[PDB]
Amino acid sequence: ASMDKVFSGYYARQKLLERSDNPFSKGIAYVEGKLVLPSDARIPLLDEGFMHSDLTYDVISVWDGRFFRLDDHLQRILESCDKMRLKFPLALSSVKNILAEMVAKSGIRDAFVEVIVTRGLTGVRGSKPEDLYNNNIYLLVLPYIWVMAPENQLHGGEAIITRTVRRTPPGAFDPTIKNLQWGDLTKGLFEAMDRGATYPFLTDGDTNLTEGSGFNIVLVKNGIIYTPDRGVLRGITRKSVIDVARANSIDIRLEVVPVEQAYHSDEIFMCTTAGGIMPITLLDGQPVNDGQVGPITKKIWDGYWEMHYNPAYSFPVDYG
Amino acid sequence: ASMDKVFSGYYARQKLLERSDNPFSKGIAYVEGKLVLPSDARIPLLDEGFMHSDLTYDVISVWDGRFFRLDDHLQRILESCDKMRLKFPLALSSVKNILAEMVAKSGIRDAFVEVIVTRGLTGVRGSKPEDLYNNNIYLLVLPYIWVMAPENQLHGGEAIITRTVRRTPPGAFDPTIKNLQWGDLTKGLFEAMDRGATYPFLTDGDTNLTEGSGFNIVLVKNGIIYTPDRGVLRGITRKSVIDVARANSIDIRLEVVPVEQAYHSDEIFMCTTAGGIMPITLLDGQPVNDGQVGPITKKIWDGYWEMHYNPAYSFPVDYG
Ligand SMILES: Cc1ncc(COP(=O)(O)O)c(CNc2cccc(C(=O)O)c2)c1O
Ligand SMILES: Cc1ncc(COP(=O)(O)O)c(CNc2cccc(C(=O)O)c2)c1O
Ligand code: NA
Repeated sequence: ASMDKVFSGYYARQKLLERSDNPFSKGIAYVEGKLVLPSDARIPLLDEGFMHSDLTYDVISVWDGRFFRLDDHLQRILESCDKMRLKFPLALSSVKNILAEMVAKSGIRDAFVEVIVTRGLTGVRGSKPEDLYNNNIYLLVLPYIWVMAPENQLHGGEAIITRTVRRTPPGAFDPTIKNLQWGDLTKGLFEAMDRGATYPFLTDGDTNLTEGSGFNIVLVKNGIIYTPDRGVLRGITRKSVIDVARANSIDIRLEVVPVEQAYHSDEIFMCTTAGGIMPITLLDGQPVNDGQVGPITKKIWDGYWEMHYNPAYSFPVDYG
Repeated sequence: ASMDKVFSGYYARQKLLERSDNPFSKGIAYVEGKLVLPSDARIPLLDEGFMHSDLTYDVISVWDGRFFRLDDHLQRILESCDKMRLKFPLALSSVKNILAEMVAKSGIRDAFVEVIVTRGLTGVRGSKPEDLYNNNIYLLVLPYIWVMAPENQLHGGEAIITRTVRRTPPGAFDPTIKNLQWGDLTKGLFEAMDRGATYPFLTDGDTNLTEGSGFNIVLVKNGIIYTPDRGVLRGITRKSVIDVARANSIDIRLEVVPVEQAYHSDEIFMCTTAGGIMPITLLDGQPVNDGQVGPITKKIWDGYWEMHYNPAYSFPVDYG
């Protein structure tokens, strides 16, 4: 729509949500068949999701009461489960119905929605017959989380190329399997803090860019968009960027992206479900190009948010 | 020490434990200052130890009523906490007393003891360092767990050098920080199963051996012991192996160990807190040397178990 419009709508819905007396206005979780407040939600200590981070997950947004690309996210987590040798425990029809019920019960119009699938009590129940405790699922709905707050998207944020950490390589863990084994990404966040920046861009250690702590990385040079094609999550936001680029006849290249290229970029942005299209205007303490949010970034930002109202990519939740 | 002495004592103590009606005879945990049955124990869904596996841990054994090298393990977890910017949340003297008291209450004489320290309820992303020191602790005591059961230790087990996975590199996560981000190790276990073996030995992808799924790797060739010096946990069992080798004037080399050397070894064993000294007599489906448990492995095994009764390395729990 326009930075102003998208954000003003959000802030108006937030004012209403903050005045709600519904206890679920702060969020709602599904654990062991029960709906509970997130602060009250408790998972088994012996769950392998905790004991060995033996899990996959996914995160979907609701924006202005409309789920965005829920089907794409659920297909991705099904693929993640297959790669992990996990069985996704709920039929997709029913997980969609339960999530929509949870969102409706909360009254939250702008939501962060997390789905976690773990290997359950497989470790402690080895001797036991195969049953429902071999794969566990947890669902969480919270007010929308911003990796870059709206006010900061206006002028862009500050990134570093990490030098104390590199991305877990695919031979150690396939990064197309969304996962919570964030040891590298967490370290990256601390390195950024130490260096006076916010957003860590991790390399593969072999001179190319990968991704960061909750986002994919996109470079813009001479009217062409570039984003890494290996070593990263195949982001649904990135998928949407590709859709917008193609609709605008902007060439977009999924390929290996050398670290060097970031230092000459015309524009840089990050992309994620938790915040959308997030400009980067400082890199390693120096301006990206002129230090301004660039025109291609703005076109992608606008097209991205317009997609949230397109019925091919979204549907409205029934708040009753 | 003596294979049949050590194991016969264990089986006798087990028979007695299995007769008990003490509620905690199957284990006991300590969660939010409260004691809890392991199957009842719960952690907050929002704990960052779950949400981003943002934690370190350690595992200690009790053998025949005696804690083994508890001080070394607690020193290691303090070091791990320092490296992760976690503040270990209880005095070390309190944790030692609580763990001994848990063991006493359970009546378990041969125990697996786990200590987990997580980031807590506030995640690193978007936070200031000063808001990240309210860190959580979880303690767990279970009947002793065997990475290799006693009957199998008599003849040795079956390993593979993994080809579908390699160890998370130190640049992605420091392997001297004991952690539960087991994506590689878990995959290794599946690879071993697929290939008809049990124990995965992960390389660093750069042609050297690292460690496996809960153990360090030790090779023996021409009377000399070899074990990797980087890319791995500095195991307390490995430290005990070095103590026993020195006491026996057996040369031990901590150095880079090429994958190739495993194929020519006179003997191979794994070492871990959960089972001790565990011979490997088949590698990639072929015998290790003559396929028998070797004489140096046996000398290490004997000395290891002897250390469990040495007051320099152990102390008795007071069961009342
Ligand atoms: C490593 C990584 N890479 C890329 C993305 C972007 O993927 P999507 O475009 O499909 O969302 C992510 C997204 N991961 C994610 C999404 C939303 C919130 C948070 C959080 O840490 O608060 C993390 C991620 O964690
Ligand atoms: C990766 C790794 N490397 C080496 C060791 C051996 O370290 P110690 O000699 O200090 O124990 C470990 C040990 N880790 C460990 C120990 C006991 C049980 C389990 C389990 O998850 O069942 C894991 C480990 O997990
Ligand atoms: Na389940």
